[PDB]
Amino acid sequence: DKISHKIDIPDSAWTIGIGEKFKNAGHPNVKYPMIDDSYVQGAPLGGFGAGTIGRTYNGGFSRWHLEIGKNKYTTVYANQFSVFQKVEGNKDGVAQVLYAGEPENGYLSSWKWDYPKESGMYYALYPNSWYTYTNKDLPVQLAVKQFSPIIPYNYKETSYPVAVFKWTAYNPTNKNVDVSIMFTWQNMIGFFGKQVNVNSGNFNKIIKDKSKDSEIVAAVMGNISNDNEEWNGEYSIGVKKVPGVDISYKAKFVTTGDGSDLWHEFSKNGILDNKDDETPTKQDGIGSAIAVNFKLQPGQTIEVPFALSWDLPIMKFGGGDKWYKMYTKYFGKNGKNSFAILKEALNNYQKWEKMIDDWQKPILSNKSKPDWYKTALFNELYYLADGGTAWENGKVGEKRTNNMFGLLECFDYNYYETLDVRFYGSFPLVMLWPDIEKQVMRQFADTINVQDSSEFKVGSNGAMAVKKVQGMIPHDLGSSYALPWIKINAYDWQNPNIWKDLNSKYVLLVYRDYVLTGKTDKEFLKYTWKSVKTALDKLKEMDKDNDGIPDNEGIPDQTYDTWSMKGTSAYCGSLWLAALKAAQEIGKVLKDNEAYIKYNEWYKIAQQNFEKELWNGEYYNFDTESDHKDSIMADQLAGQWYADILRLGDILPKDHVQKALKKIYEFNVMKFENGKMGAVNGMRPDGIVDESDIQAQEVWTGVTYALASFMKYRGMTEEAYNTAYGVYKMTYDKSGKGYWFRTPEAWTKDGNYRASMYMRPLSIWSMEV
Ligand SMILES: OC[C@@H]1[C@@H](O)[C@H](O)[C@@H](O)c2[nH]cc[n+]21
Ligand SMILES: [Ca+2]
Repeated sequence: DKISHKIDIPDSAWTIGIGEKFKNAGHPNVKYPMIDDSYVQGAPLGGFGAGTIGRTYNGGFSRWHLEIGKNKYTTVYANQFSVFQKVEGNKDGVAQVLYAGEPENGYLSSWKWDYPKESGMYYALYPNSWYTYTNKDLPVQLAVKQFSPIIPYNYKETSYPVAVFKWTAYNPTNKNVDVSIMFTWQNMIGFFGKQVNVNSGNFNKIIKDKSKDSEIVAAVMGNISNDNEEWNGEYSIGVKKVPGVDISYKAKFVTTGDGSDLWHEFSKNGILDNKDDETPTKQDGIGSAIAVNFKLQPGQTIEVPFALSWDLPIMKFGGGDKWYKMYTKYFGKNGKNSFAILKEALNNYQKWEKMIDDWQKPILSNKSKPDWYKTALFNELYYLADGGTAWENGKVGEKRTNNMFGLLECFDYNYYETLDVRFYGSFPLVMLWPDIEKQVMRQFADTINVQDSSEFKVGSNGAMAVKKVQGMIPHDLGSSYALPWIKINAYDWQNPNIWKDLNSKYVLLVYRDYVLTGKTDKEFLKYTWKSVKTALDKLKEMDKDNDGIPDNEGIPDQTYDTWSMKGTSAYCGSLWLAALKAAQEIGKVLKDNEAYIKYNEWYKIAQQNFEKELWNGEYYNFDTESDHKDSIMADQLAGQWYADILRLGDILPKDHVQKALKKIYEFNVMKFENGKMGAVNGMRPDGIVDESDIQAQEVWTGVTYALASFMKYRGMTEEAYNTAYGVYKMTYDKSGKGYWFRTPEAWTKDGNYRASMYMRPLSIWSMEV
């Protein structure tokens, strides 16, 4: 490996060998079908709301999130980079697809598949990833850096449906070597969203953009239809000329054939036919190829950038609504703009690299933090793009000031912005994209007094319940299978209108968003104030014994949606205390004296009774009325965790908080698989895991990272990082279960999981407050 020194990969990048088999992989531990796409994954490409494409560590374009809200795992085999090399003096060269695998059927059988093992590495530090190719039959060593311009405090480039592939080639040998790099792509119009005739009318064209000191050559893969529909648009691949390289291309090869129409050209001398051909296809799948060829002398390095764009302007949801995607603000809505997007990337990628370096540098340059922590901190952010992210720039046929946004809970539970989860998972948005975060919270504010009296069947018990109650915050803002932003509370396993955490978490999120953006946004507090007061006032009505605290009802009426709480719970009780303190402070800021007084009065009574009912001398009891009320809950003081972040001070005595945190580390962490797997949710005082429900026996990745944050703020530095390390290990390490780029909600002691690709573990960013 002589190529590593010619590029700059951070030591904290996650690494794996190209073609590596992983032996320890976890699988779902639930009874009904659940997504398991395997451990062959990678860091995604694509901006927020753009649709994303997961290119795996084996080189394949395999995890398709281009249909917004859906996860489709299938390798499109025509989509590849390939290499040709010939040493000066030899009669033949060699050609090789850079993919550690082969197609299942006979399509593209002429291509040279099965990139060999132990011949290259994959590296990832989101939004960047890299491959190196160090192969005994490839004298010239190659590397690529791939990325999309995902940039904090930037709402423009961050939305773009584009990826850059910056290649570096170096000749460590003593002979001249001719080298070609080829990018192939299938015309994927019709891959989704088209009910019949899926390739019909697809056609490819070549764009040559020549202007002084610039030549770009690109293929634009579109359809002859000018219809404005979810399925229609364009893909483009292309390359920018640099000194010492020539460009060749092939506009049309057949993907549903043996591929020799292309490969016979590339494998001979690494140079394509430059054949333009705009003939549309009928049944056959078609693709395009863009290549560069150059000669490298001994010791010579060259850099060449390729790019990929996709202009699919319209997203359609299952309930029928069609919306334009955010990037259309910058490039247009007609779906004929892929080249413009590609060109912007090829002409500005060096600037984008620097912008990414500039935001990663403060963390990467901090030598007090271990590299493993940096690996997790950056790579967990994959989910902001990969989470079915929807970001609208108008309803088709409809202009407003704001652009609505939604991140999925996950794909198995296809709900936008699940609020009990975003309480944990939204830290990166408030910290890095706060205008999105505040927009999402205003979306929730607007729903507070919505009332939908139609009824739905509650999954857990079969009872009928009202869809949406006035004054109750919704669980979620809908499903991609239905109508995001329009039809809320798609979730139906429990009735969220009686949940005891949503209204308090809503208030805490509002105040968090004010505090963590500088305590300056009075306008945001003003916008949300009526909803805050309404939310707390409605929750107070659920106090059934006048102890000043809402009563959990002996069912799962909060985020642990199969784990029953009854009476005053540590979890919901502490959230309530903190929400009351937050509302007091908002009242002060807004000069609402009567609100300050009322919430102060409720706070003092509730605080006294919380302490009386639950403090047992060592920790706070799970609740006051359950069968295992004395279980040690990992999340027992979630309200105090948020109070620390919001700078609301002590809601409970410092000494008792410290004892409780120490107890949690001693038990829920250290007595669970020797503290190497995170914090199990519920542990009995005898040090055996609580078996009352499956959720008690689960480690929740987002709960554990948030607990680590809590410990860290409280000066329990070793405990904090040790607790978080188990989550990192299970997700990324060779000794873990292979969950990189699909961090799940939960695992059990055997390491098997529930709900991969989950929002909650984005809470690792609470460790950076
Ligand atoms: O894992 C627990 C989570 C809950 O916290 C969410 O509120 C809910 O939408 C849901 N559905 C399935 C699983 N879950
Ligand atoms: Ca009560």
